[PDB]
Amino acid sequence: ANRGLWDSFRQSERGEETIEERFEITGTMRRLADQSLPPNFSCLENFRAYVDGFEPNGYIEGKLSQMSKEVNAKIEPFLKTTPRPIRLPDGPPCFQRSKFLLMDALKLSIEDPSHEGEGIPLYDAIKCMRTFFGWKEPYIVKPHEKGINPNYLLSWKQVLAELQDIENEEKIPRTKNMKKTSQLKWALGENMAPEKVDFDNCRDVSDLKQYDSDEPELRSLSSWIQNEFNKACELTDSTWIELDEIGEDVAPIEYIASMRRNYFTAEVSHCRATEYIMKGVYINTALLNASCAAMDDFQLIPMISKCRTKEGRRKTNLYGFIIKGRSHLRNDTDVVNFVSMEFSLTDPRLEPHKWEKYCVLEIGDMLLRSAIGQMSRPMFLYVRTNGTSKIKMKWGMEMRRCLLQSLQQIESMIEAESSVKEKDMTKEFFENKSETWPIGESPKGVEDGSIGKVCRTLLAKSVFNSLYASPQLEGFSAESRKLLLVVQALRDNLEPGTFDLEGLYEAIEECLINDPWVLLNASWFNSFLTHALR
Amino acid sequence: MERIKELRNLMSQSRTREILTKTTVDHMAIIKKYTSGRQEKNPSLRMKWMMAMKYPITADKRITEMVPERNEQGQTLWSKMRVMVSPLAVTWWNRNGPMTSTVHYPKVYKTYFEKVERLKHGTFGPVHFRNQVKIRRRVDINPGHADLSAKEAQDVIMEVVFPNEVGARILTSESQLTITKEKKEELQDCKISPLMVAYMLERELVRKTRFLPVAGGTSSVYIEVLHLTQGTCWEQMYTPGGRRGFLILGKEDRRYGPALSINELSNLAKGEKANVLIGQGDVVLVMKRKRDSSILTDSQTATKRIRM
Amino acid sequence: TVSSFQDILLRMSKMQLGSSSEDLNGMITQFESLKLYRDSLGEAVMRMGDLHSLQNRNGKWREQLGQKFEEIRWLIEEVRHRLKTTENSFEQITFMQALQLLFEVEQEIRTFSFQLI
Amino acid sequence: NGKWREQLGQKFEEIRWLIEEVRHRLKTTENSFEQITFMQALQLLFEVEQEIRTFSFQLI
Amino acid sequence: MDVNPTLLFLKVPAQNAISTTFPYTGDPPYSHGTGTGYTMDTVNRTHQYSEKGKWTTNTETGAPQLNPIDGPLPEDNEPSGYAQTDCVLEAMAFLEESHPGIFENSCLETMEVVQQTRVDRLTQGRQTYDWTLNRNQPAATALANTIEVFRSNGLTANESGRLIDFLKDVMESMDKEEMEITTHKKKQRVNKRSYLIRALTLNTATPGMQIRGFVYFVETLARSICEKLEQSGLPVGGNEKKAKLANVVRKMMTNSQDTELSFTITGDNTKWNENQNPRMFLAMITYITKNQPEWFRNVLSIAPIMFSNKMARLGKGYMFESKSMKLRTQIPAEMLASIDLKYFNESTRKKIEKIRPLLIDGTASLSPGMMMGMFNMLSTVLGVSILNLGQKRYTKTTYWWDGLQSSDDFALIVNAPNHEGIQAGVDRFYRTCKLVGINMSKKKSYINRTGTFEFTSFFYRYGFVANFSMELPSFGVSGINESADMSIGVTVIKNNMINNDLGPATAQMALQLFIKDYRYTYRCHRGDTQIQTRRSFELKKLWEQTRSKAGLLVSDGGPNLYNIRNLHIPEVCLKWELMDEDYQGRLCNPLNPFVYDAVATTHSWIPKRNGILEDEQMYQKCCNLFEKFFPSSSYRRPVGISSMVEAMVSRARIDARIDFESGRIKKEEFAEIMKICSTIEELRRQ
Repeated sequence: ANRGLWDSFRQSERGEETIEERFEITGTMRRLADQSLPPNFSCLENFRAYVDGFEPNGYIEGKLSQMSKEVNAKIEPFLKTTPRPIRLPDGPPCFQRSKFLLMDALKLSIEDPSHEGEGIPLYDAIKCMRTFFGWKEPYIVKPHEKGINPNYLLSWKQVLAELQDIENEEKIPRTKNMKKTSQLKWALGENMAPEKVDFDNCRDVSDLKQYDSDEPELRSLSSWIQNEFNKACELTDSTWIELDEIGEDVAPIEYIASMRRNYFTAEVSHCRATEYIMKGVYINTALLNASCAAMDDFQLIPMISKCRTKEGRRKTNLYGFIIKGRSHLRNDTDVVNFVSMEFSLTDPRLEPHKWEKYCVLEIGDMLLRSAIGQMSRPMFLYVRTNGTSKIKMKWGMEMRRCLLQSLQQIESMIEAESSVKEKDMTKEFFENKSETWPIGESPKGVEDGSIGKVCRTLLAKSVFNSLYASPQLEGFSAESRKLLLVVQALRDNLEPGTFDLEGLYEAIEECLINDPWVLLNASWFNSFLTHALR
Repeated sequence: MERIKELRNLMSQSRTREILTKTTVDHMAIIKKYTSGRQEKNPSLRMKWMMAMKYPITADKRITEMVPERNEQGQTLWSKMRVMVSPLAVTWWNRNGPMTSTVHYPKVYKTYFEKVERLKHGTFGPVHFRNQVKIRRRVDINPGHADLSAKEAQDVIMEVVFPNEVGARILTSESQLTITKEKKEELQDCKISPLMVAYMLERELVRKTRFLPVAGGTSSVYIEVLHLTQGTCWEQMYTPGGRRGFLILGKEDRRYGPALSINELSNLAKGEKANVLIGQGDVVLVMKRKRDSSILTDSQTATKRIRM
Repeated sequence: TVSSFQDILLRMSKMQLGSSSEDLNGMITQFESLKLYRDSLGEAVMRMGDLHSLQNRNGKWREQLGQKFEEIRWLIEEVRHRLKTTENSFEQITFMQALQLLFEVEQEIRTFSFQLI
Repeated sequence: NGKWREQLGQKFEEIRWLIEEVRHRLKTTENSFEQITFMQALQLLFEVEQEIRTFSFQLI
Repeated sequence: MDVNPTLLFLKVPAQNAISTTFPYTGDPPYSHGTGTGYTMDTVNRTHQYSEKGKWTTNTETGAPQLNPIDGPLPEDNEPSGYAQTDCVLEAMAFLEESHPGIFENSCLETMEVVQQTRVDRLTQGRQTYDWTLNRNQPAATALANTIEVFRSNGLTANESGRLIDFLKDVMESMDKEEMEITTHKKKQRVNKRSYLIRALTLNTATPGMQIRGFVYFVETLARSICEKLEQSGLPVGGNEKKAKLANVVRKMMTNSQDTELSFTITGDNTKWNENQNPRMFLAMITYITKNQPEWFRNVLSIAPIMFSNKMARLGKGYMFESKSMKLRTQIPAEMLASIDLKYFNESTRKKIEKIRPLLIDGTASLSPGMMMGMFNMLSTVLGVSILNLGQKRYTKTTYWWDGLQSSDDFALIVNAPNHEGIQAGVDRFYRTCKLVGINMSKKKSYINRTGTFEFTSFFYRYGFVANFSMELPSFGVSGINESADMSIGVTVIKNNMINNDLGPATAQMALQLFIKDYRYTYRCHRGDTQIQTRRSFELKKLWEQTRSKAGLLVSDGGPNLYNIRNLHIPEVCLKWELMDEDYQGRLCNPLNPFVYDAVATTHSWIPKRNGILEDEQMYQKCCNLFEKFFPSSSYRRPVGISSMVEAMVSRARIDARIDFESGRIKKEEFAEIMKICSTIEELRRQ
């Protein structure tokens, strides 16, 4: 009984005989099995008898001999003049749709808080705010063309007033709950909730549509996403990341891995993409905590980041404010609304089309210490209404994996190159200064760069892939991978060939509806194609 | 007292009553798996949330008279509504607390303690970059013990860890494996845990093999360092360095007195017969042996009774 | 010996870049690593360790601890008695300051003596 | 002083491996350039191994 | 300078940096499954691909059914599910001839698996559709509900603890004229046809509860058959697939009397799921089990019969809104067969008008096709048969082909003396595949000279077989305690290194991130750190009094010593030799009030946790009550002959008598124990 044989042995004595098993159809299963056969049979037993006495004489060849010749797979050659550029859609220009603006942001530094200072973010934001003088009367500079702008003005004024009116309290609070005002209620959309009733009472009503089943609009490509990508690959004066330590190394392979990762960490430590990752992680974590804590209050959430200065002083930076609505989340798909306000110095009247879902206010003047003297520039506030998800908060909290992916890509290239020249290639890649990689373009032609530049480019690409997820990206990536593999096979003198080159193309254009990132990727692919065979 | 009282009221409800009455012991493991299938509600976030609040850990009553309520700083360590305690209590125990001898630890976790001795008494060679092909065969990750198969390893484990819950086989044979004597003598007053000792004994005493795509060493000592020796396009060279005869007559009889336990058969007599509880619930009548009843060549002598 | 190093490296380079092998690059790399290892050892040759400072005055140095302890409590008792007996204000303050200084110095020397051994 | 003791063991391993493989390569060559280079290789590494052993004994 | 990474391919080969094309690291935060809209399109497409079949009305369910077997031969390149029984039978016969003895050993190995499987096998898996609550439930709850319902109607045969008895009882249940459903106390009646319909419905696709057991045996047999073939790469994973990829190239590039031309093709199959037919699966099963006991044949043939007549559920329904009254509503698919079509738009109206004939009780009838997943290893064998048909003995010509084929992806190599032979071989392979019911995707397949190809995210250059098939680890906290997370993390990293191709440089940074996350989560920073938390004072007090600071665990101020070479050693055993005696005595004290290669330690604590069946935890109470009398049940399976209550009473009586004899407790409660035991046995007497 221990090994698992007692049950069958016990259930095998039918009087004074031994029977192995028993199983019969005997009923409705028989009738059901009766019409689960090819059309030229009626009983299962006859089909079994026919199958048992089967011998293959000539069936396959005989069937093949009488099939029409239009069923075929003909190969057409792939030459150097075969491929054609991909067609991009045309229409009105696209607009920014990111959660927080990237290139047009400033910070209000706290200037090296004490080493023992660990407090609530609200007090840090207040101390950052008290360091600025130059507020003026705010006024609208760019209407939203869909909504009410005085509501935005009143919201900003209420934020200022309720931040200033803390002192009228006998006890100092920990978090701030905003008063439910008409403009705030309109901004958070608390009065635009449809009512639900059974279909029986409202069967006779008119003007009823299925749902928002409308064909998506078509938009073209602008020149600001390329500028954002260009700016995202530059170096800063801060650190933005500090990793912990591990044990000492003994084996030579440990030394090789250590030098590889040390070079990689040194090259991409001061990049802007790390700042974006930290900003996103902090904002998403704070918003998730606030949403999970308070469910029936309008809480004020600051945008705060931390870094280390060049000489070695910790610094805290404030970006803006977020006001959250009502959050009663039962599943992972329910949406919570909020409104975001951010500071900037960029005049919106240079690219009005870029900002289409924003309201822009002028709020003050800023003194610049660059060169000698002091010059004043206007200060602007961008206000927008949004609401993301519960899942996407978790999606935004994991952005440290992009560094891991970039390191994996670099190490994969190093290993692939070292596998052919059977020796160690970690030295010829990093410390060699006469090697250049083509990762650029200009009216002159193709430019060149160093290893740190390509590492930062890969990190920025991973970050932007994380920040602009969409199925169009997946489809375009797959089809472009297939096309690139075909092109590379062509370049190796291997005589490639295809069966249907068009359908791949129409797939490529049908995965090219609206996303500016995918349009930029398609333009990059076209620019690669125009040079790969010339 | 508590267990019998909890069993008593479980008989009041019929729905559980036929469950208890109609289920044999051998089918218990069939029942045990009808628990649930949905618990993973983002465990990392749950742990992060629980670590923020005070008193997130559960403990017993006696911690109230072994750890003070407040420390020198003035922070509470435990609170009254098992009781709720904070990790500060654990750190205080690690800082200030009673001390006990730890001489039995190397004898229980020796399979882990051999790995460090093998590793730190080792040397390394050069690394080679090339392409190689890896083949598959059966690899032994646990060497086990020689002169011991899988059948009697469980018997040894049961005899050492649970002396009072063995039945049928191991109780009717007339023998004693040597290793059992040392295992019982060494662990005379070990009080760590029965389950942990059983698991470690099975780990260091039972062999088991698997399939791996290894292109280097084949012995067991070369398997646990497989992540350090091989690679996609590189190879690192490395050397390790370094109970009497009883027979059952039937079920319990009501004329021979209450049944007795396994450990109380030592007294016995010179041929008395008595009831005894063996296994996971069996009760049988046993009486010792007046002869040898061995497995010698006599079994083959039956061949003389045939083919004349 | 050095000229052998450069001669071997040059001959093997001429041998290799005309026809390539896995082991050929392997020996080139292993040779170069050994070359730098020998150079580093030679750089470490003319420095060694400073054994002259490792054998400083330490023979009789160890035994004066008991000698100091011999007069420590002697002088502390003398100071206690003379502070008790005296009557002036200058002497009392001086003796109190000396007593505090001596307590501090005695702790200090005992702490370092315990730490060093 | 402890790190040198553990690089030295690896140095001996590299020495013996490269000696044996160089001898094997010498065994099956049919070119005078090869033979001359290998003669110098064996002589040089014999001298180097002797010096490394002397320093190893001196260090302890 | 305008920077774009694609031009980096102008210097580096594509296969060396192909890892830059995959954009994501995990699951994207959006869903594309869609509700009732996609199922209707799937049904319409799979019925449109087989328009020239034969129509029949079921005599036991009353659902229309379409039979495309032995239909007209195709005339164009569009997908067509018109298969031939003779071709499949001949392919199976030739596969048997090529590998003699391949179908009998598998049956013999499967027979012992059939006769020894227990009922617990169905307790693990994904979510399962429940025919009693019309929802999705975990496997254990669905199984318990099914057992309760079956017992309530006099169908009690699964108490033997055998899966075959459960299947027999399910078959007996399917032949009853009335079914009772008791919900906690509503009592609902189900007739024969309704129960039969609810026993053949597939989810939107996890199967039901009355079909998993029959699918399991077929899957085991298919796996046993596949494990004996070299052209199947489905069961294996890792370096084995690399070796399989190498062997085919080595075999086809023998370069003996080199006057031959070799071309490789990477291909994909279009409309794979909605072109297979369960009838050919039944024919294959019947042919495989020749000269075998009849009960085995019945057991292996039950499942395709059920699959041949199945129902697909639509979904939740639609949502409507009004732009004037600010009104919203939800409409279900149960009444969708009679609603007026003026509400919907054009596409939905066409879908409804097309789908109306095949609608019964809110579920559509879908005979010709496989819904989603399942029966992968049998379609794999069907595909491998066509590849086996490419030997020299069967072509009887000059060209010949061979290759390897997974569930849906395939790679092929063709040898011919010139280009015309290669073209003829490719055309013959295409026609042979189309004759069986497999269609090749023309727009996502390509052919080139042998030396480079691809197979399921396995890129093969001249000698490098680097793979990108699975994702990176999570390097996060598991969430049990502060003693298991470290071991789980290091084991995960080591296992990813051993099986996948994680690099050494990547592992170090992954370990760094994991240690950072662990320190942040458990509030355990180093003693010589200025970070202020609630746990800082105790950590600093412990750090100051320790003379050997290298022996403290990371959980309390200690440093990290982990690297690549010591990822398989527990931390306590690693730091045993570097910590003080008092710290060792305090940490490893088996008398703590607090208490995958882990030591007990004082850091292993437990955190605070916060119809049909009246109570859902009735088995668990008995289970947990058992070990309080027999403590070895947590280590191994118990063996016995009597019931549980007999052991309970005997053990309690023996323990009480010994306790009274030893004088541990007085006589006051001994009589009480005897009386309560007598009451228990009297209650059992009923």
